Amino acid sequence: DFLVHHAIALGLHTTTLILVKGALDARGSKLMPDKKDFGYSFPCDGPGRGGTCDISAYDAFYLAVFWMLNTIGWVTFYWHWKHLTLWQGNVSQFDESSTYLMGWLRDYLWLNSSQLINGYNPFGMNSLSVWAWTFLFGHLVYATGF
Amino acid sequence: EIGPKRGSLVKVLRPESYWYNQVGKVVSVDQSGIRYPVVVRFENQNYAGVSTNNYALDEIEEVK
Amino acid sequence: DRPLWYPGATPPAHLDGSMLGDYGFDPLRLGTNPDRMKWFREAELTNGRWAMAAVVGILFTDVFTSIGLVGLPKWWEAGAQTYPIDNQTLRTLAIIEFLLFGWVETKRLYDLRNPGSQGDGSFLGITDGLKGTENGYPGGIFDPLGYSKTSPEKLDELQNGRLAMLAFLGFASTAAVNGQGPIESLQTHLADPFHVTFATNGVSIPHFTEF
Amino acid sequence: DRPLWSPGSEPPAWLDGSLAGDYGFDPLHLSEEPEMRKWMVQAELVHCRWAMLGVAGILFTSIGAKAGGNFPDWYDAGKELQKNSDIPLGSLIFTELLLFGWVETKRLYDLRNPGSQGDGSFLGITDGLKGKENGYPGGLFDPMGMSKNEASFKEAKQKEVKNGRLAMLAFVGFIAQHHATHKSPIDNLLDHVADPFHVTFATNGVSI
Amino acid sequence: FTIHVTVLILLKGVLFARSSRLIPDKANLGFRFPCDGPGRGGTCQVSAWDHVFLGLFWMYNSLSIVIFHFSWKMQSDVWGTVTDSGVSHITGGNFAQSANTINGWLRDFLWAQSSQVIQSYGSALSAYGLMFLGAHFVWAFSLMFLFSGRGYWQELIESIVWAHNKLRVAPSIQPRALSITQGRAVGVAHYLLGGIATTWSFFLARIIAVG
Amino acid sequence: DIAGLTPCSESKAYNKLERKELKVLDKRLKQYEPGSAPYLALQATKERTENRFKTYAKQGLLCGNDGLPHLISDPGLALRFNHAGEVFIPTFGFLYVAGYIGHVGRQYIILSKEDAKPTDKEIILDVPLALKLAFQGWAWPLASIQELRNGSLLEKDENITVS
Amino acid sequence: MKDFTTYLSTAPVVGLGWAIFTSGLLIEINRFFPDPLVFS
Ligand code: CHL
Ligand code: CLA
Ligand code: CLA
Ligand code: CLA
Ligand SMILES: CC(=C/C=C/C=C(C)/C=C/C=C(C)/C=C/[C@@]12O[C@]1(C)C[C@@H](O)CC2(C)C)/C=C/C=C(C)/C=C/[C@@]12O[C@]1(C)C[C@@H](O)CC2(C)C
Ligand SMILES: CC1=C(C/C=C(\C)CCC[C@H](C)CCC[C@H](C)CCCC(C)C)C(=O)c2ccccc2C1=O
Ligand code: SF4
Repeated sequence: DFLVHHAIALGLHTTTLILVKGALDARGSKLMPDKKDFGYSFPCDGPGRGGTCDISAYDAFYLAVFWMLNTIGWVTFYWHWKHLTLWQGNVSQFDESSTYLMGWLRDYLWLNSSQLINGYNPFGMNSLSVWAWTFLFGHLVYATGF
Repeated sequence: EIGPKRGSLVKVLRPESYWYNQVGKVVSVDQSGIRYPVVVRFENQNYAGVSTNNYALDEIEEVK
Repeated sequence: DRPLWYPGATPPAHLDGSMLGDYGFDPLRLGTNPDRMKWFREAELTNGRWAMAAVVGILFTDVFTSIGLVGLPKWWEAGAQTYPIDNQTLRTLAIIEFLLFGWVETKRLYDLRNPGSQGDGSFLGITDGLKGTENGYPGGIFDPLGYSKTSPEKLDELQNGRLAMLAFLGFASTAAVNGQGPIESLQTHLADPFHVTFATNGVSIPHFTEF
Repeated sequence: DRPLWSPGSEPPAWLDGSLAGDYGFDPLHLSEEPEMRKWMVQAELVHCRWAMLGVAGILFTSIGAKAGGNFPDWYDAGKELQKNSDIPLGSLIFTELLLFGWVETKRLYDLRNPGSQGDGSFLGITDGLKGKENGYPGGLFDPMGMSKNEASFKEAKQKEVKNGRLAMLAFVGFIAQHHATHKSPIDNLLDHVADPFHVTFATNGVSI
Repeated sequence: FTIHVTVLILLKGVLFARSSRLIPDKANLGFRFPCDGPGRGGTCQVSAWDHVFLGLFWMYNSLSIVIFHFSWKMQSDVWGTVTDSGVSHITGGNFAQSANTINGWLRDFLWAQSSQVIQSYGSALSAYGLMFLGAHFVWAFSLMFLFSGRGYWQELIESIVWAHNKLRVAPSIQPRALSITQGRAVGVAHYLLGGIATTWSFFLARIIAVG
Repeated sequence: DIAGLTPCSESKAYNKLERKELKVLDKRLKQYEPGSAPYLALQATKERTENRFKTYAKQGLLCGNDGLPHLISDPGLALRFNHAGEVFIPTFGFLYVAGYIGHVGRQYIILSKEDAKPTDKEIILDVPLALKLAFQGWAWPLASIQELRNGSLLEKDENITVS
Repeated sequence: MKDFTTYLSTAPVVGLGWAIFTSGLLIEINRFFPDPLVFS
């Protein structure tokens, strides 16, 4: 539990950095002394001065959402697994395996994705078929944004 | 003479400039009434790659 | 300037000027700024003067111990011998040591900042005696023997003081790997020099070559 | 104007010919700079002088062993003499490292600054302990006046180097024809003199 | 499908390298240039270099499935131990039934065959278990370069240069963010390396520990 | 003890973990012959493993219910219960080394900038100067407080701002 | 040779020598003194 509360601190302090920067440097930067004349959201100032892609304050908010989701993911992954071990009775699962990252991939993600993935098998289908369909539906929408 | 001496270092006071509160050599000064006569040269480049720029009398001050 | 710690060609930059025990030994150049060189000079004295009066308690007494006149303990275990005594003075000694030194040392700290700065009515009536001739060398503390014009008897104070600072570092290191006192370590190097040394017996190096 | 290692080759520009044992041999362009050249001539001589001093010690013992005296092979001599010695290993090393650090350091600062050790600090010695040249001191290391003549000193420098290059090649020989035969150098000599045509490096069972 | 598309990206870049309707003069701009500008609604990734940078992602998506085709097909229908009664394939011949569904590729190929990699800790195949993870890091790490832009980073360095300047410890070589084309190249490199190295660990650990 | 942690010597799971990790090697050792090199390699690993476990127990470490050693960070509890070498002391072992790297690089930067063409000195270093500073940095905390108390550490509003 | 020494004074060559030093130092300090965690 120690390592995660510190890893959560990485999210809040760096997510704040991205958003604080886009605010204070909203009025002007050395690369763009007058951002205030253009607006909150504009694409760029051109390829000149070495390149000016993603300077506007909108582009700072844009990049922070990736960290917002990463931060809340760590916060939420830590809630679920610590509670599953409690509900299953085997608290020793989290204490010994949450210290190294293969435990998260083996014991939390890979293991608990068994009943879900068999929602629609070639033999039959359970009541969890709607969730496995949605489970891929999100693995697809995520990729289309790339 | 209208302005600073040739070869004299001066400090810039344009807030817009890449060279703000920084020092550079005076290359030349024009005495024909131009608004921005003082030509200054710095060692460090700006973002584009230019190391010179014409500044004004009020925009420059003595070193340090 | 007195002779050089290297006989050959190690030019010093700022030690050509006058100072006591000047042998041109400052590789790291920690005495460049004169204001803090003035501070490190007093540090060499308080460490020098204190270390010498300390080394006697280890040296003058243990010589009498090895000969057998007295049965005093060794310095590595003198502290645990005092407090178990019936008539003892349990550790209000750390704090009283600080309450007593804190009064004197800050009077010395404020002297280096403002030399000769002891006001007229601050102390009871001895305000004049507390004034010093120079920093580190006060007047009214020594009763005799400080009226010569060639005052550099100070060089003896430093060469003796720097030497003692090596002693306690050797006492502490000898008494951490040899397990015995300083004089007992001396009687062995005299009786069997080649066998009792820092290389083979005193484990200061991992030497295990049994062939 | 003088002999060379390969006749007809143009000698380097930096090897003028004043140095002792100069035959225009430096294809790697080492000692092209003055300061490195000032360092290598002193490195060559110590590697020489230690070779002479050492190789003579091997011949003296290996001859005394062949005659009958109790001397071991130059190899595995530090292993059998330490087993039965009152001086442990470690007290013998740092008696050598500590004593050489004095000399090896004084020699360094005569290199970086000639005439510096003759100030008179060390026990009031001034005329001695100041270098005549880079790697050629005098005064105290030349008790016999065998260097106060430039005519007889310049050729002696040529003999110090020629008998030296030869000497530290011989030490490489001892290493090589020990690993092959595992015998003393003198024993390998008497074999070659006994049957020169048959016992050579070809017939040792190694190097083939 | 993946091949006719990968040709479309490269062949389009070739023919439209010299000139297009949007930019009638690309040849004067050169082979690799990031953009002409924000005008015309946007001219980002119009050069022929940026077509190659896109085609690599499709080459990756193409051969990654040519490779999965070879592994599951040969494990299920070809490879296996021959017994007295026929052959016992590694995966029991599940390519016919499960492959028709995408969930089959997720269940019977990925979730199933990843058991040998994940359980490699404490054995000789432990290196593949680590490379399996480190390959994911380098993949995701690429996303910072592809999704972001030079502008945010060059401003951040200015606030960092202030602190390095405040302490009089600053480089004479000014720090500058990476060029636009470099950030794109750095992305696809760390991207492909992490995507390819994962298979290299997923395969060898699966197959060396046969089945 | 503290925080409901047992010492590693008294723990059962700690010894259970030792008997397990040795059993893996003993099974692996059965395959090869006695005098072969694979045998010597595994016996050494066995010797190291036996040494790792006893040394961690001898050092007054604290093992939890899982059987693995835990570290304590507060210097108060570390000094009170004799666990200072774990975290508290290595903190000063690092900072001495880290400040060494800063005091060295800061001096090379300042001194090369006092000459002509400092840009070339970064890509083509002055190795004699770099080694000189690298062996003069043993007492960097003295120079820092010397430079702070003097005032020549920080620059004073001669830096570029943006607005 | 003056130019060879200058090439050896470039950034990556000096960095290579640094890396062999710091890496070989840490490894040999783990070859002997195996498995340190607590510092005595
Ligand atoms: C109101 C707050 C006040 C404070 C915070 C200080 C602080 C200080 N003064 Mg004063 N002073 C203060 C008021 C006054 N001082 C003085 C006059 C002086 C002088 C003349 C000197 C100081 C000095 C000092 C320093 C003493 C440090 C020290 O040893 O402390 C540690 C704590 C103690 C010493 C207290 C110990 C308790 C104690 C007195 C118990 C007494 C009972 C006996 C021990 C019993 C006998 C038992 C036997 C067997 C041992 C320190 C900077 C000295 C200094 O450094 O000057 C530069 C100094 O020389 N002060 C006067 C009169 C004008 C004051 C009037 O208000
Ligand atoms: C400077 C005074 C000094 C003197 C006279 C001695 C003397 C001695 N030390 Mg010692 N020592 C000293 C400082 C000193 N030490 C310091 C500062 C340290 C910590 C680095 C040590 C650490 C140490 C260990 C770890 C051991 C000794 C041991 C010994 C004894 C055997 C000799 C030996 O091992 O080589 C001494 C080795 C050294 C590395 C120190 C020599 C270097 C000094 C600074 C040179 C000074 C020059 C010259 C000797 C001065 C003359 C003074 C004289 C006329 C009074 C001997 C009585 C051994 C023992 O067990 O005793 C029986 C042993 O195991 N010493
Ligand atoms: C370490 C010993 C050593 C050193 C420091 C020197 C140094 C020098 N020699 Mg010298 N030399 C040596 C051994 C040595 N020599 C030996 C053994 C021979 C006989 C084979 C000679 C024969 C010789 C001639 C004929 C001449 C010199 C010259 C020179 C100078 C020119 C610059 C140069 O090449 O030096 C730089 C040297 C080094 C950096 C040493 C590098 C050592 C390498 C790394 C070892 C290589 C191993 C080798 C390939 C295998 C050894 C085994 C082999 C015997 C089979 C310089 C003072 C020339 C000169 O100007 O005269 C004064 C000259 O004309 N030397
Ligand atoms: C042989 C192929 C090769 C390779 C792989 C590299 C690789 C590199 N060169 Mg390069 N170079 C090459 C050939 C090569 N070069 C040739 C032929 C020349 C002409 C002589 C140069 C001339 C050259 C110059 C002039 C410079 C480089 C620099 C660099 C580095 C880029 C700076 C960086 O990212 O670190 C950024 C580093 C930091 C922000 C902080 C310092 C910490 C570093 C990483 C520690 C040292 C790393 C060490 C060198 C790695 C070992 C070498 C490695 C390739 C195995 C990079 C390691 C630059 C550099 O400074 O290198 C370090 C640089 O200025 N190169
Ligand atoms: C061959 C050699 C030996 C040094 C050799 C170094 C020597 C000889 C010193 C040795 C120490 C000794 C002998 C002591 C030994 C003993 O102590 C023990 C170990 C054991 C006991 O049993 C006995 C005793 C005697 C006590 C030197 C080789 C260097 C060479 C060829 C350099 C070549 C170059 O520079 C040039 C010329 C120019 C280019 O064209 C080629 C290169 C490559 C660039
Ligand atoms: C992060 C990022 C940067 C900033 C990246 C930079 C400045 C590169 C940083 C390179 C560092 C300096 C290489 C060295 C890294 C480590 C120090 C190497 C380890 C060395 C230790 C072992 C000593 C951009 O400039 C950029 C530009 C355009 C699109 C995207 C991005 C982008 O994503
Ligand atoms: S820098 Fe960005 S906004 Fe500007 S032209 Fe290039 S891609 Fe478009």
